[PDB]
Amino acid sequence: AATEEQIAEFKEAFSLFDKDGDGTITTKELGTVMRSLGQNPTEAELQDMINEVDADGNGTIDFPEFLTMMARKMKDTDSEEEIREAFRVFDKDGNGYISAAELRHVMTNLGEKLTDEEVDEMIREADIDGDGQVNYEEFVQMMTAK
Amino acid sequence: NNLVKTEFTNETLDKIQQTQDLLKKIPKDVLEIYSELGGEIYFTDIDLVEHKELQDLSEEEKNSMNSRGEKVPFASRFVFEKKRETPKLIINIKDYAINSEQSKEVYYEIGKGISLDIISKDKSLDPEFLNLIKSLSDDSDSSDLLFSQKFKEKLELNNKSIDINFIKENLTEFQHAFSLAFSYYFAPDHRTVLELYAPDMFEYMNKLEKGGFEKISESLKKEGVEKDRIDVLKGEKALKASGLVPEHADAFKKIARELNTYILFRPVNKLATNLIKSGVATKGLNVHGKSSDWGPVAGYIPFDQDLSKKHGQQLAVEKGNLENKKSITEHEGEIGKIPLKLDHLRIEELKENGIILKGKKEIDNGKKYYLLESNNQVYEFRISDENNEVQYKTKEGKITVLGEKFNWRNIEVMAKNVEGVLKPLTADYDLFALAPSLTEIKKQIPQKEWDKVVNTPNSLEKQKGVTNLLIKYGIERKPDSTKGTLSNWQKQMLDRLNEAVKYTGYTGGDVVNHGTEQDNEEFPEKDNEIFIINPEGEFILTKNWEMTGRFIEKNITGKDYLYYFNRSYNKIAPGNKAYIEWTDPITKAKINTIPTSAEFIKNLSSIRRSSNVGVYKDSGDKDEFAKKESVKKIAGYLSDYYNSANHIFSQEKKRKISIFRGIQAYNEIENVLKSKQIAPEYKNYFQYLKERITNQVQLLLTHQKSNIEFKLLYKQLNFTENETDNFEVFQKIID
Ligand SMILES: [Ca+2]
Ligand SMILES: [Ca+2]
Ligand SMILES: [Ca+2]
Ligand SMILES: [Mg+2]
Repeated sequence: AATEEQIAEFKEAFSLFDKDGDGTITTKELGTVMRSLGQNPTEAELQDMINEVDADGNGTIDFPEFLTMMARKMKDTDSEEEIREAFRVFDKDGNGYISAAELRHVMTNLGEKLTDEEVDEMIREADIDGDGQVNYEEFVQMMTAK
Repeated sequence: NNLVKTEFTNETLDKIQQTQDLLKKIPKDVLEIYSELGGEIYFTDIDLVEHKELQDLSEEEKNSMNSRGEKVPFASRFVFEKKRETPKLIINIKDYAINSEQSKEVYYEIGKGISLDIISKDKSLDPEFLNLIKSLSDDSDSSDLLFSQKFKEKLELNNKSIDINFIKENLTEFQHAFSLAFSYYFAPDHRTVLELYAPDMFEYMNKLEKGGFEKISESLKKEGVEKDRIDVLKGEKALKASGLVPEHADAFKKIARELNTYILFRPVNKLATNLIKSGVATKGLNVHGKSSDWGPVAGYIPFDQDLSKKHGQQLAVEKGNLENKKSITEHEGEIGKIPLKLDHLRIEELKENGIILKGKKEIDNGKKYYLLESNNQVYEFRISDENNEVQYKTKEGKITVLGEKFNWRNIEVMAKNVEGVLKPLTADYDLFALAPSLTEIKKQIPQKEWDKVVNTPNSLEKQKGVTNLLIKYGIERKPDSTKGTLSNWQKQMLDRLNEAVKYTGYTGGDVVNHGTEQDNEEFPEKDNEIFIINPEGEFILTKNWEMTGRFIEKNITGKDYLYYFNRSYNKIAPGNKAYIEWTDPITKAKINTIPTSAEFIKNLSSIRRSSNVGVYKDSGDKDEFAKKESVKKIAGYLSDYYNSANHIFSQEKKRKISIFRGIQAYNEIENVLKSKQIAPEYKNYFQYLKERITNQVQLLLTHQKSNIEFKLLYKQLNFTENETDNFEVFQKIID
């Protein structure tokens, strides 16, 4: 039962990526519609959703097709927050940024020994903009991204 | 807190290799006594005179009694102590000597001494008998009535037994004493002149170095924290406005320690404190009745709402009763109404508290009625004797705000079920939050699942594998049928808080019914005061919605305890449409973060729904579509920024390669911000998105080769037709 807010976005983004501006999107396109919106399904799980309802040009999903296909993974997933709290947790100082310092730290408290190597290591492979530290944004990805 | 600031490094060694030679001489802790009183020592070049950037009129020379004995010629000095608050020691040197006649380096000693002295063992605690008896080595202890080196003028007063009979007088005199004594023991030459011409003061300054200096280096260090801390009125001083029940709080004091987790509660109304100790069960979730604060009913949830705070509100009192009625019609057998029976104490209490006046008596139908008084002006109350029930009626000259007028009826209150018995209801303990120790949650997880996660290869997944655990078992809050919405451990903890207050002396079931108000997303509320039972008993009650928020940041958040704050904080709470502010780090550092694809598309989506005009309208204007296509680009550049495959690169790279993706976007923005007529509502958003990108880039930059300012670096780009060599340029642009 997506909230209206959960619609304006879902459409404000369903259209922005609709070139031949009708009201249906190509396969390749649906993929793009979902990424932007944070999400980023797999190369073949992008079918089971659309592939399951071909009442269109056999390979095109309208809006009432799209909005009613955002439950298969949505009314279920309510985890965004769990994750945003597991952030302020690591963010041990109040800088809104995490750091190998605190990662390793909190890592140990939860009872786990990390090597000062494999930390200035995690942080890295977690950092996307090279600023040495992981902000919420990338923290999010690392976690959710599969 | 760097204690020794070296002004001019002009002279090579010698200056240096002369200051050090001086500092390695003074006791590593006489300093810590200094670098504790907030002092700093200044070693400068030839500023000598009032030339020092700190020697100007502040608190200079009022009454002369300077150098060891006396002098006063300022212009002829090198060592000086800015005597007044934070001891400032300033010194200098010219050409290369200090030894030979150390009659010079002995002032940089006392001149120093006058730092710790007045606040040393000679006065801060007060002139403690240790020194009160050390000053008596004037001429009473040993056959050494020798002190012709500190007591010439102000103490040639041998004919005066020096104890508490005049020492308070010349405190400063016994300072020139703690100084020229300090100066000798530590002087680089005459160390025994304080071991010969002095009998004990040597043994004193000695015990001093023995440990004396590490002493005040700890009572000043301890007071260091305890001093400038956060007001909190601990002890039973707060447990008094905490409303909680002492035997209970004290009971709770045992669990915190056991499980090691803070426990914070909102305020338990006083007019319920004792009802609780009495045996009155608490108001769970099932009842949405309003308490009351006047009359016998006080502290009870009258089934009559015009008998609770809201006396008059013809609507909240109207739609107020309406709530109990259902509170019962819905949950019957558990929720209902039983007649008000004020026992013994309860009365003597609503007495000196001022809620009731017990006086005149009377007879009706056959029983005794003492009557109860209360300046309420539409209701009269009276209590029986046989069974101290209570009753009221509409005064003979008035009506009920709703529109009723009744004569003497037994006063019913709301009461839930408690072992097959309808006990009257009162205030409960609504925990404000439970702060378990991160270390505790570890104990929550079951070894099996945790082990299966650490025995992993991918180090990055070993984190995702962990945090999900830290979330799974310690942050997740499922809703519940009975106990409101709460965590899983939160529950157990919540049972152990009751089984705790019931293995003491409570007979009203449980007293903590629902979850931690930090989940009252629905109707969140803000309470200035907050009671907090530390992880070790210490009772505490904040005072500000900040002090609270500050207290939690200090010794909770940034201290290894796991705490999460109300989802509805910072947003608008639906239930009560309330804006409750709470420092959020993530939001603190938004100003400098390139927003996401979705966080962008999102924000548009939001303004669309308001001014009912989107960034782009559904039309044919190849001008409009121009704009549409255009966001589709900013919605890429941003997405392209946070590319997960950015790892196969290397730091210096990551920054750059993004500083561009960033620019790339700041551009296409500046692009549309110039195009057609995009409503001034979106104008701003974009105006804002710029500053982000900007700040965001200024950052990635001031991380590597910093001097180039965004603005400038910008100009220098050819965003015309080709984008190929552009980047190639950018490179060198930063070398
Ligand atoms: Ca289409
Ligand atoms: Ca941090
Ligand atoms: Ca980063
Ligand atoms: Mg409650």
